[PDB]
Amino acid sequence: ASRMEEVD
Amino acid sequence: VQTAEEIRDEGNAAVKDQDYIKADELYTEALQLTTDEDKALRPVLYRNRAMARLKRDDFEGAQSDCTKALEFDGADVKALFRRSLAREQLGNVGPAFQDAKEALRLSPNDKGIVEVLQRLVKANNDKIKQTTSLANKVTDMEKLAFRGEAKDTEQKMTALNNLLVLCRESESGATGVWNQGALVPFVLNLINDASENEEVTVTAIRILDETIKNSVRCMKFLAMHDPDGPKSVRFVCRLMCKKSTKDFVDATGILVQRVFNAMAKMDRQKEMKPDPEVAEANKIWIIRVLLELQEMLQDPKVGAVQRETCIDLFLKNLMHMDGGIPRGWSWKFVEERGLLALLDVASQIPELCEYPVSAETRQHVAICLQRLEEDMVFDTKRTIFKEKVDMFFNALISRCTNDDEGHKYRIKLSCFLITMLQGPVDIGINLITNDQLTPIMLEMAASQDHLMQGIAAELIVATVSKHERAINMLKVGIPVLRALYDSEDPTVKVRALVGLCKIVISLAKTCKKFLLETEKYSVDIRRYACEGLSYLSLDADVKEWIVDDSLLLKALVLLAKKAGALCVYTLATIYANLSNAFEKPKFAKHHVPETHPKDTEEYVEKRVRALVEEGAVPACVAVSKTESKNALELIARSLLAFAEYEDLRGRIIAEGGTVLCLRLTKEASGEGKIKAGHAIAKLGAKADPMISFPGQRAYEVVKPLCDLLHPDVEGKANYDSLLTLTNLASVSDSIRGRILKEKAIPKIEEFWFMTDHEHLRAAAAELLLNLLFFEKFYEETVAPGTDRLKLWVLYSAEVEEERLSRASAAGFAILTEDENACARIMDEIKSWPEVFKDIAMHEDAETQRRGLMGIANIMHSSNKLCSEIVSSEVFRVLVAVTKLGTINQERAGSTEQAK
Repeated sequence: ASRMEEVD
Repeated sequence: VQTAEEIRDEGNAAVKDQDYIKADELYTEALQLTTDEDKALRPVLYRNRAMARLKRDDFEGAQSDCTKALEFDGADVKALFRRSLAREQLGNVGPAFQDAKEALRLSPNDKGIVEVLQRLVKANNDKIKQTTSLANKVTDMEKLAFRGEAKDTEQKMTALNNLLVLCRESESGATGVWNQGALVPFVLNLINDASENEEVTVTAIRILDETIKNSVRCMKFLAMHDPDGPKSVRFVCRLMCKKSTKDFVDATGILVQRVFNAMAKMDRQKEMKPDPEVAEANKIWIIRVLLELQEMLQDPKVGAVQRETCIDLFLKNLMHMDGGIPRGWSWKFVEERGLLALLDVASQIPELCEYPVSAETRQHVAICLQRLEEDMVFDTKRTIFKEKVDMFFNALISRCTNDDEGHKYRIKLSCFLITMLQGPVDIGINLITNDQLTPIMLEMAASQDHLMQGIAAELIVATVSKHERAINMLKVGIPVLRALYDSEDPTVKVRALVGLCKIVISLAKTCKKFLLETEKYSVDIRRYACEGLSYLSLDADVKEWIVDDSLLLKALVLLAKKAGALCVYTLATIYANLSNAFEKPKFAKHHVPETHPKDTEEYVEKRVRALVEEGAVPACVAVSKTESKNALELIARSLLAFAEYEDLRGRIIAEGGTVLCLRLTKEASGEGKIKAGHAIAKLGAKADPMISFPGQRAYEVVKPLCDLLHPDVEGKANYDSLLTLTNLASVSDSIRGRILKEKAIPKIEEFWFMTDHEHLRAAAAELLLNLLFFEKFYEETVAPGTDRLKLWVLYSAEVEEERLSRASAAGFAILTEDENACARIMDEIKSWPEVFKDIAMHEDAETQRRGLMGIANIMHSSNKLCSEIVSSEVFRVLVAVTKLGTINQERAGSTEQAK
């Protein structure tokens, strides 16, 4: 559960 | 080494630091390291880079990376999400939705995907019925513009103009005007018509222009003019020849610019380094453009303007260390025929040339050659570079016989040096310290070939340098000059005065007689007349002398208003020095040299005031068209130091000030950009934002004075940037819109948390009042839960000064119009009564009026607050007798709220 606007 | 891995994280952090520019680069840089042996490590990178790009509005890039990710794992929900958000922006809502859709059913719950689909829905809904509306706006204009279904010039011009307007207007406005490539022909038709006005063509070109910023549209434009790729590239590059007018050639060179941009995913005006991946791919096209542009460097059929443009074309796209093409190109340029041909152009003046050239053609070859050498970086290369120029310096020299024919080869070998000395000077210097050049020098110096005579003085004058090591060919050279000076041929006296000038007042006495004699002597003569006068201006006495004579300023203006870029490095330096625009790193003595009352105190104004009364600015604009660097930096310092006398800015504004400095920002180099800004920030403040930054001028005037506050660790013109930014956010919301998005306020806020800066806070005050003077940032300062409100109330109160009140107070009333507001205060503002009471009858007029009107509407909406009459009710009464003031209105206002 990681809302978008965040990179991996 | 730097592992493929860790470099990536180095990027993800860059994202988190909010500097997406580095992330983009870092990720691509990261990608480089890994290839097709790390498989998986790639897709993740593309999936990432895309967020970055997406954040720097590189939609076409974001899109590319996403699909590049899915190529691997079609499930990559992160890919499909961004690729949609990309397409969504590209006005391509269609498969945009079906991506943000199929994305959702892969992660059913995600406030994110959802917030998009909602938007993409009201999208496909208005889709069709909306496109066909533009299709008609298009056609109707297309009808009056190209298809000649219009009568009278103006009418046709506005169609074209609107077409251009709608063209950049949005992402669709472009695609619309492009009309599937039907725009190209229509434009080529205007280029091809001998009789159509330049302004028409120019405009029509600028329309076709924007439509090809799109990598795909552009690349289809480059290859669409012949079934044979190479030939098709020729056609495009050659368009600039179709006509000779300045504006035409220019507006067309850009089309070629676009081609480079699109060919290697890069834009210098966006700090978008190229993406090696793309560039590598379609190299076959880079090659051909380079080659075709190279070949016309010497093509005699190719004019002078195009010639100079074709040079700048390399100076902006080949130099990998200057936002140009990726590393590896410039090297193959010198390792083949690129440099040699670029070199052949160095040794070419009008008087003796094998293919059209103009006075200006020199600069364009200098800088380009300078930067070409700078773009060599490695050792093995700086070698093949000098090693080549060397070979060229031989072949040339060893043909400088002593006959009318061989004399030419001396004029070549000569200019080939004056050039190489204003450019990669170091490679130049190391060429003349071969006293095999001093004889030829002397020879021609003594000859009776007026040309050879003159361009010899110019060869040592252009050797004056600074230090020694070459003071050799100056040992004899300098004296040589002294003799050549007597000459009765103007062109040889003047060309000689310089150098003998750049090394007492008698020299200055002369440079004047040349310049004032406007009609008589010629242009290229007075060019050096200026250049000389230039070096002289560094001395105070000369400084004051000059500005003292009107005519010299009146004519020195007429000189730029006719020569342009030929008199820049020089004319700037005259105005730079004449206005003291350079800087210095701020028993015993020397408080005397600081004298020269003409270089000190109020003398600067005696000159600055005078220069301005005699053009000064209109001249700066006239010679500011140079892909220089420092030259701009001088017009900068020169304009910065021009606007600092109040009633002065009230004119320089009207002499194209704003427009120029604006350019200076993007264009100018290093500290140049910086200076430009301050100049603007200082031009606008005690002046109306309307009568200065009209027609969307106001938008670009922001990024600058927002990047200049960043360095807020103290100093600068932060206060000047604010009084304008404030006076800027006043009228229009698109303004405040940008000011916000700029990530600027998290900083301007700090011009509020200050103590002894009574001024640098009265600014942030009056600003933040007009900054929230309408949505977006109005509801951002009320709900969230940021202590903000506290001061807007505390400031109308903390009055011992003033303004900080009337401001944060006028922002007390107009802010209270919100209910949820009175909610965060009355329950968190422990001690509000004292504060309220302070502002209650506070003695600062307007503050007890804006203060009361601020409190009078806190109890006028919400009873749990109106009930709080503790000592408040007092004032309201008192203020109702004979104060004569109007504070009785905001006072008798607290009243009605009791029924």
